Parts: sequence; structure tokens; C-alpha cells
Amino acid sequence: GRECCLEYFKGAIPLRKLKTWYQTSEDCSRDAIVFVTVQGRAICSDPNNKRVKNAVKYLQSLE
Amino acid sequence: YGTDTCPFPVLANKTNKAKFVGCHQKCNGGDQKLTDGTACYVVERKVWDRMTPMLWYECPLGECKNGVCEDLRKKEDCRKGN
Repeated sequence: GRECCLEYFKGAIPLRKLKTWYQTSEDCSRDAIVFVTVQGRAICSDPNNKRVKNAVKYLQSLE
Repeated sequence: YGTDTCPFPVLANKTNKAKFVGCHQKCNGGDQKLTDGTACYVVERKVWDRMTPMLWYECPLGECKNGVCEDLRKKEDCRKGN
């Protein structure tokens, strides 16, 4: 990958606003899930937060 | 979404260590600065945008100080990921 996350968004993103997701590289200083919204915003997210892990599973089930 | 929650561009080197491209960027219409001491490359974001993934480029090494990648007067191979 080509970007790394420094801090996580503290709050809920509604599922309907999520378009896609990816995981940053393990070579980053922190691990992260990046969510891309339907408006094209990229949001660094806590990969250990249950809500985030669940949203990734939600997006994977639509695929 | 906060002004520090945007992904930040990086480049890898031949030891696979990632380093940030500059030390500041716009994030959700605010200013995002990396912490002092962070390893960085003295490379403009708009140049990074033109970098072809996985070709080798030449990057000036730096360290972040008050949101600027300050040059350390050393160069090393750097590459953009997929």
C-alpha cells in the first residue's frame, strides 16, 4: 500500500455511507482500517474496535 | 471526522521501512501535522502523485520539525506502493 494512518476517527460512520475499505500496510507505524465513503472521503479507523471490524464484515458480505 | 484521521502518503525503501511524504497535509479541510521527530522524505505531495508505483526514485531523507520535513542531507532509494 501507499498510505499510513496516524490517528483514528473516534465515532460511528453509518453503514450506508460506506463504499469500500482496505487495510494499511503492516510496514506502517500503526495498523488501521481505512474506510472510503460514498463521498470519496478516506477515514482512518481503529482496527481493534468491534464496530469497525463489523463494518468491514458488512462490506465484505455485499461483495 | 477530525483533522488527523486522514491517511498520509508514504514511500518505502529497500529495507521496506515506510517513511512519510512530507510532514503536513490538508485533512477534512483542516491542517494535519506529523509529530516532531518522525522520519520523512523531502518530497512534495503533488510530485508523489506523479510517482509510478514500484519504480525506484531518489528521496532526500528528513525529519519532521513543526510540520516541515527538514533535510538531513542524505538520499536513499524510495518506491511507491500499489
